[PDB]
Amino acid sequence: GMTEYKLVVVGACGVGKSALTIQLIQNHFVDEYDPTIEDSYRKQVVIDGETCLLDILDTAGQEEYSAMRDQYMRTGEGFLCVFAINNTKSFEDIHHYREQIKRVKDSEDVPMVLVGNKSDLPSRTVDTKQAQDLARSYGIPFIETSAKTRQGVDDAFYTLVREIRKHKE
Ligand SMILES: *CCC(=O)N1C[C@H](C)N(c2nc(OC[C@@]34CCCN3C[C@H](F)C4)nc3c(F)c(-c4ccc(F)c5sc(N)c(C#N)c45)c(C(F)(F)F)cc23)C[C@H]1C
Ligand SMILES: Nc1nc2c(ncn2[C@@H]2O[C@H](COP(=O)(O)OP(=O)(O)NP(=O)(O)O)[C@@H](O)[C@H]2O)c(=O)[nH]1
Ligand SMILES: [Mg+2]
Repeated sequence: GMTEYKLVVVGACGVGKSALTIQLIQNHFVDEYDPTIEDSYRKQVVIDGETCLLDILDTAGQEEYSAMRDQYMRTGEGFLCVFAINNTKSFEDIHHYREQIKRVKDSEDVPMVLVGNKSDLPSRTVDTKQAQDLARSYGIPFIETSAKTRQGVDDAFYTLVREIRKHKE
């Protein structure tokens, strides 16, 4: 029946992986409180007229390169690669996350979206243009989000579903 899309949210500590997921799942953002675990969350959404189910893994915990961890990530059909626009190191780590995705999926062509989060903040250190140019050289979409104001959140996840759909055809 209803198509399920397995999405994986990856990126450095503190960029807003959990805050983005919770906005989508529970429509809220509390400045003071944040998830502390890795977990996956299911939500039925309508995207371009298609009722579907998103199964979203919000990654956390420890970096680890075991066969078990690799195989878990390999079930992801699409990946949000998140950095924070006020955190240059988190932007510099994006190439590494992409490379691990391509390694476990064993493919040059994995549905992926680059997400620049915390667009509400004024202390910007990553120009929008530099992130656009990076996404263009990878050949993937780039979306600026604010998990605090919810700006661009649906766009990020829905765009990733659209990349998965193109891949399955
Ligand atoms: C904030 C929570 C936290 O402490 N985490 C640990 C680290 C930050 N996580 C994480 N880190 C990296 O790289 C970190 C770093 C710095 C030390 C050396 N190392 C390499 C670069 F220098 C950057 N990489 C992560 C991942 F690659 C992945 C991951 C993503 C996709 C994928 F297919 C696979 S397969 C596989 N095994 C791993 C791993 N590990 C990945 C992940 C993720 F959680 F699995 F997605 C985390 C990485 C983030 C969090 C957990
Ligand atoms: N202003 C602002 N703050 C944000 C935004 N998204 C997340 N934050 C803040 O940034 C911090 C980290 O958020 P969180 O969602 O825990 O990030 P994470 O990537 O899941 N961290 P971890 O990797 O440790 O699980 C929190 O204080 C959160 O309130 C955003 O769009 N705007
Ligand atoms: Mg988190």
